[PDB]
This record gives sequence, C-alpha cells and structure tokens, in this order.
Amino acid sequence: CSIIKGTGNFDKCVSQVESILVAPKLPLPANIEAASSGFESVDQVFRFASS
Amino acid sequence: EDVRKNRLKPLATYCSVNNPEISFKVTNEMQCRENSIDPTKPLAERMKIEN
Repeated sequence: CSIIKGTGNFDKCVSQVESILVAPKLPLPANIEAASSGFESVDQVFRFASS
Repeated sequence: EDVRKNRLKPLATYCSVNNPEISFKVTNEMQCRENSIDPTKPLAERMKIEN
C-alpha cells in the first residue's frame, strides 16, 4: 500500500465499520477484570443483554 | 446405535446451533467443528464416524 484516498461512500463506510469494528468475525479477547462483565463485542451485548 | 446411547450425545448437544452457548462467542462453533462435532450438521450426521 502506497496511498489512501477518500471515496466518501457512507454506506460502504458503515458496512466496513460493522465488519471491522462493531461485529468482527474474530473479536479480540474478552476483558475479565472485576469492573468488566466479560463481553467481547457490541454485537454480543445487545443480542443477549438488551435493556 | 440409539442416539440416546451415543457417548457423543452430551458433546453433540453442547455443539449445536440450538445452544445459545455457541452463539455468544464466535469461535465456539469453530472449536466444535474442528473437534469433529459440527454444529451445522443434523444430530445423527454430527455424531457419525464416516467411511
């Protein structure tokens, strides 16, 4: 990769945020400290603990 | 040959699409499948030793 140039396609921006950040295929390890519930993604939170 | 008398039945029940346990964590379905207990396969096919 040499250069990054903007395309400004908000819908594709959403779909990528969705797959990279919000609901990744392989999320990083869940945090199990006292202050943490132990969830690994936003996707998992609202799918099992919605309020 | 009874499904009820198969030694794999409790592992097959854990490693199933029905079980929310394998739905919470993404890697769970893969950890099942790679140990020859495929949640995608129906119960009898899931416990069967091929060839």
